Amino acid sequence: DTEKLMKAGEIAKKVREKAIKLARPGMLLLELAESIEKMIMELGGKPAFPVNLSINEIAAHYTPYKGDTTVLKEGDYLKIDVGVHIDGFIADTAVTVRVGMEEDELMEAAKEALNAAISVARAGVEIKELGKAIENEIRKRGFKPIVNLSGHKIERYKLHAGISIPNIYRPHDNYVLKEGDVFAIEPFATIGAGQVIEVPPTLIYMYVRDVPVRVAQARFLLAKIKREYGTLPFAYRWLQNDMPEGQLKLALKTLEKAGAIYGYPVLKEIRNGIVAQFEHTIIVEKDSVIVTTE
Ligand SMILES: [Co+2]
Ligand SMILES: [Co+2]
Repeated sequence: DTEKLMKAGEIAKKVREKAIKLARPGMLLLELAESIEKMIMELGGKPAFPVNLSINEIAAHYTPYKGDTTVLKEGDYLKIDVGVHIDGFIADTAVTVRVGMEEDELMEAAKEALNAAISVARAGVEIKELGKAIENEIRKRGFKPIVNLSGHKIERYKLHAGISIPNIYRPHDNYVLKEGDVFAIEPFATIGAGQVIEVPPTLIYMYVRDVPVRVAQARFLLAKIKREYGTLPFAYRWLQNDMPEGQLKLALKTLEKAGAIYGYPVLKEIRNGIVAQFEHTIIVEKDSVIVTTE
């Protein structure tokens, strides 16, 4: 279904743009996310996942927690990733911002990557064409694409769904773009290496599997998890009050170990090189594409 998808787009769109506006030095991340997640629900959206406010060397998979006194300092490169869905049709967008400052050529690189990528996409294109297009844009400005962190196919209630949209030309990325395919195209660019690493904390999670749990407490959480969130990612923070202190963190850890949920840790540039990201969701047509998030 297109329109549902398109609506998701429209909202992701505005919500993003508003997030840009709020993003000044001193602004509390926690607050920001909360504003952003609200404005979604306001417009008749629900999140596809918590807003990912990632700063600098941090590349993805940061979304704050209650007591997260992270505030933006001027000159910080802020990645904003915003998820919205409408009966499970997803729009997924992301923009880098350098706080209280103008567009940097790091930012330019990622941005033009996306555009270039959109440009060459049509039904019947081989994925690598978009790879090359992005590789090209970033290297050519003296910069390094992040190679293990890219776009991805999208489906109904499926944020990542088979096929990645790489930021490098590789010769056996041959998936031929079907007409109707939905896809996030995220280029990341960097001054460091082009390679990211898992580091704690682990702040986003996902229901993966109905498995049985020994401990009463965790089992009831898994119910509230499936109920309020299903197959979509959800922040730590959305669950916070419901329990005592580290009683939640633990309960979450018990569930990981059991195989019921997965924990998305925080991705950081291998060499703390600063990182840029722009993503649009798109949909394929014979001879062009719909850009759900402009
Ligand atoms: Co995303
Ligand atoms: Co994404």
